[PDB]
Amino acid sequence: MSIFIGQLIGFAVIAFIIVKWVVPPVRTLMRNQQEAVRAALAESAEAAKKLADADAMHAKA
Amino acid sequence: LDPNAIITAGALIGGGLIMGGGAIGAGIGDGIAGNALISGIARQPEAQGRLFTPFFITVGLVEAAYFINLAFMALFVFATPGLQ
Amino acid sequence: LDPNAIITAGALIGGGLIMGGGAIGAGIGDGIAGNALISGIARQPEAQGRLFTPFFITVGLVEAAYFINLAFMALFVFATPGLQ
Amino acid sequence: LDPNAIITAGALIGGGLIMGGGAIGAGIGDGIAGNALISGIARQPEAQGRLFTPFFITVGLVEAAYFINLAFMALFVFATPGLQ
Amino acid sequence: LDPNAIITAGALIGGGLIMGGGAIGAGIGDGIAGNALISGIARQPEAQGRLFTPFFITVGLVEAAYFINLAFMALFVFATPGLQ
Amino acid sequence: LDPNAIITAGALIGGGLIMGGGAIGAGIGDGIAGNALISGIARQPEAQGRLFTPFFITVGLVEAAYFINLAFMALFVFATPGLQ
Amino acid sequence: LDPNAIITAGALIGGGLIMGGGAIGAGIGDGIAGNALISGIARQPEAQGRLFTPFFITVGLVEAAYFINLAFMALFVFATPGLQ
Amino acid sequence: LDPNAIITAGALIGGGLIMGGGAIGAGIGDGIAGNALISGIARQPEAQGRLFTPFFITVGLVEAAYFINLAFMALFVFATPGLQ
Amino acid sequence: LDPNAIITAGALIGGGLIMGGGAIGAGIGDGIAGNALISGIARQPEAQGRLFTPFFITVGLVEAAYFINLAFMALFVFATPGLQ
Amino acid sequence: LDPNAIITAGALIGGGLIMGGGAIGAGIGDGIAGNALISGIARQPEAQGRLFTPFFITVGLVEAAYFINLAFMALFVFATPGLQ
Amino acid sequence: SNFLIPNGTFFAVLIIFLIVLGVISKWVVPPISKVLAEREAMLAKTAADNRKSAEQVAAAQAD
Amino acid sequence: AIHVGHHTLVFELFGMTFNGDTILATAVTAVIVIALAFYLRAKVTSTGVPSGVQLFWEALTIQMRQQIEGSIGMKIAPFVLPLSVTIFVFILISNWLAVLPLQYGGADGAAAELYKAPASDINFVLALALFVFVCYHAAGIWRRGIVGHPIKVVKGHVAFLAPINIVEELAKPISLALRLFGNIFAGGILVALIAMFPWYIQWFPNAVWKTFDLFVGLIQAFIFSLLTILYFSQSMEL
Repeated sequence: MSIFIGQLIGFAVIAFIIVKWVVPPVRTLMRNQQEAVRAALAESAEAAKKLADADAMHAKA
Repeated sequence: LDPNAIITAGALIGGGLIMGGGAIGAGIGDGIAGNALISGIARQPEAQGRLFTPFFITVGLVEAAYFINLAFMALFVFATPGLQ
Repeated sequence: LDPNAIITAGALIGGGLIMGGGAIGAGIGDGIAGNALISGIARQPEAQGRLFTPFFITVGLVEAAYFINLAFMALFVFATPGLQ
Repeated sequence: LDPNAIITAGALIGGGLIMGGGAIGAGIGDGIAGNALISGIARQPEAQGRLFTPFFITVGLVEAAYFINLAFMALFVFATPGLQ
Repeated sequence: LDPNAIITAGALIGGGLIMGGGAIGAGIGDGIAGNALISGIARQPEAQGRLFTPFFITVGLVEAAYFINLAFMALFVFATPGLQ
Repeated sequence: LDPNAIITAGALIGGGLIMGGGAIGAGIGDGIAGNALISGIARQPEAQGRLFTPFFITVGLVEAAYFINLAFMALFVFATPGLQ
Repeated sequence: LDPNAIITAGALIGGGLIMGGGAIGAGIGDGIAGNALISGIARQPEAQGRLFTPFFITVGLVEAAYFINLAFMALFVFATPGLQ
Repeated sequence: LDPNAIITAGALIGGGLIMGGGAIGAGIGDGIAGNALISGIARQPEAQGRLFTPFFITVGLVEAAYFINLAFMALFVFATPGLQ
Repeated sequence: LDPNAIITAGALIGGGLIMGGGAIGAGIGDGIAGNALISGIARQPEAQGRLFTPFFITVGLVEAAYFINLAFMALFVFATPGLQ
Repeated sequence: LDPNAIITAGALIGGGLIMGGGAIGAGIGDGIAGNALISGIARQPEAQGRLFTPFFITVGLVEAAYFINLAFMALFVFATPGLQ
Repeated sequence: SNFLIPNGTFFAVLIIFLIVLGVISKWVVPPISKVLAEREAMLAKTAADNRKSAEQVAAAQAD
Repeated sequence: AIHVGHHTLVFELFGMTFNGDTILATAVTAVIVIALAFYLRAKVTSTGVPSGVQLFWEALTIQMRQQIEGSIGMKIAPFVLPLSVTIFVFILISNWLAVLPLQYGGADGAAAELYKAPASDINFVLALALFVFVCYHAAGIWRRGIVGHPIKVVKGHVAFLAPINIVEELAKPISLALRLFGNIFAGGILVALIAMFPWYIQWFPNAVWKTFDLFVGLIQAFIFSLLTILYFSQSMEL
């Protein structure tokens, strides 16, 4: 059981290191990808609106 | 004397040789691969990612023999073939 | 003393030698080949497609030497010639 | 004669081989990686920070092996497998 | 104690030395020749046809240093000189 | 025969192997790192002050792989594990 | 404990060491000379004809050192000095 | 059989291994450092006066490591630990 | 048993060690010097003759050491010191 | 079984190891230094005489270490410490 | 005890592995490939529609 | 005291022995991977913000597809993509599950893990290696022909070196398995050895080693997947 306690503290320090140094940057990367895809969707919608307005102007002339 | 003692001593010497040779191979090969990778990153700072894929392949190969030997070393030291 | 004991110890140490040499050779050779590959891909990432052929010819020769060594070590350890 | 003495002597020799091989591999791999890093920093001191990313990887994949040897050395001299 | 035991142990150790040396030489020489071939092909894609003629010669040399040894290794193990 | 005799003979051989491997690794790694430093300073006489920053790391983590062995060697010969 | 048996075992071990060292030297030297030849041919194809002149010297100076070993290995093995 | 016989045999073997490792390391390190110094002087001869500073740092360290071995080598063969 | 048997077995092993090390050194040095010569001749075809004088010096050193070793090998094998 | 025989065999093996390590170190170091010298003379024939100076320093260090090993081998084989 | 020797588990493991190779090959890779293709098509459509809008505004003003 | 092999839950069926612990660990890893797969099946959205699971799966799929297209065009061998993806995720998940704080003392002085990495067992790695071997050799057979494929592997790139080529072929499976085995087996020893240390000091070496084992397992999964991809590419080189 003593080795169990030792390895429990070992995993405690492992999780501390992870959630302190590795989790922040990887979460940042995932957030960046999420926002990049969201911006791509927004730009697609905006381009669709611009094309619709161009068609409306073509109708105006 | 006990034959098993001689067998065990021979197996321990053999396993030590296995592990030493594997360590030398891994160390030298991985150091050389790292030399290549770091020099490549030095010449093209923006090529970093494109370089990692080949480097790791090399590491793989470079590690393989070493760790393969490690496995065999276990077979030498724990389950000694031919042990009486 | 049992002759088979001395014979088996000798075979085990011989196999240890065989794989120590194989480890050193394979590790260093693969490391050098991988260094060449990494440098080549650093020169021009386009040449990656045309580089993996000679690289794997070299790795094939090196690993073939290593695994011939492994086959002979296996024969030594598990099928020790000269064992009564 | 006490067979355990033969076992311990063989274990000491095997552990010494393991540690010697590990030290050779670690030293030469670290030296090669450091030479590559020094050449890179001499080339472009502007990229001192970036070059560490591969360096520490290479050392990590070399130093690891070294310490692995140490672990097995501890197995051989303190928990000699096959010891009676 | 049958002298054949000592003879066989010595022969096996000698064969192990022979194989270790041959494997190291073959692996490292092949790695270096492959590094040369990879660099050449990376620099000049058209050179792949031209470089094979010299490269294999180098291989044919290192392999000659290898297989020759292997032949003698067989003599050590299967027809041991000085066997009585 | 005194078992401690074989114990200490094996221990001395193991320590010799350990420090021999350590010496090989330290010498070659220091040589390679110094080669990098020499070339860097030769091509950039004013960079010397900065060029020591990585170099000390390399040597710094190489002598360790040497000076660890020494400790272990000091362990093997003086306080030999399993020295009944 | 036939003295001839111990002498022959020692002779076999010595011959194995001779062959191992010779294979090391031959393989590495041939690989390096071939690397130089390949680089030269890749740089300047017309150089091929002339490059074979120095290269054959280098291999001649390498294989010779290996070939000599063969003879002496035989001296060790087939006609063991001080065979008694 | 006098146990001190085995003690001193092991001590001599260990000392020989110590010296062999130290010599390999020192020779190769000095050779590589000298290669660096000579190439740097060839690139820019005027730089020689400065280059001697880093060079002595490398060789001076390499030899130091070598010298360290000698110390312990003496300890192995002159005042052998575990001698009775 | 015969003291001469032990002494001569040790002498043969030592001679094998010396010859193996000498062959390794000779092969490596000859290959490296020949690679330098090959690169120099490829780059500077009209300098062929000029390059022989330095090369022959390098070999003149390398080979020298090897041959010296050879001599001592005979001193071990045909005039074994301490034989009695 | 004269203890002097065991001592002499151990001393001969130790001397063989010393000379093997010295041979390897000297050969490889001298080959590398000669590579540097040949390359420098190929690049800069003007500095050829000036290139000799660092080359001779490097060769002096390498051969110095080799001859120290020679002296210690002579000490071991001819005046073996601990003879009794 | 000669652990390097294979056992019956070798077969069983294969079975289990194949099961995953089913799911991963049936309900992971196909949807991801379709989604990536859809993303590429969406990006190409966005670029082409921006170009088309510029072209058609130019034509309307010219017309 | 430390042991090797000594698998727990060994059971015999049809005269065939099975290391129950390895089967259980493999089943748990498979359950986790399949749960991830289904969680993506019920969450995959093309026109919405990608989910974290979707992000991970797209990253893996894109990496594997890029490797394949670099080696061999996807128009020839699409199945290799899911094959490599499953191999990578499977090995990675097992290796990283190997880090959970499950080690304990068996009251006999020998440490034991409730979860033992399946790669520690030779059967698991041999199964993956031989399955990949059969897969890409069959793909080559289809690509070139039942008679052409053996001929091509015999010749390889250069026919003059007919024998050595064969050796490499025999090395393809073994190198695939043993490598992984070692990379994990050694780990199973490292922690075990650290178990001999007292508890107040065991945490530090164990923590460092397992932290590095995370990256070691990641590298091993990536290497196995990439080498499988490239073996398929080489086999189908028409």
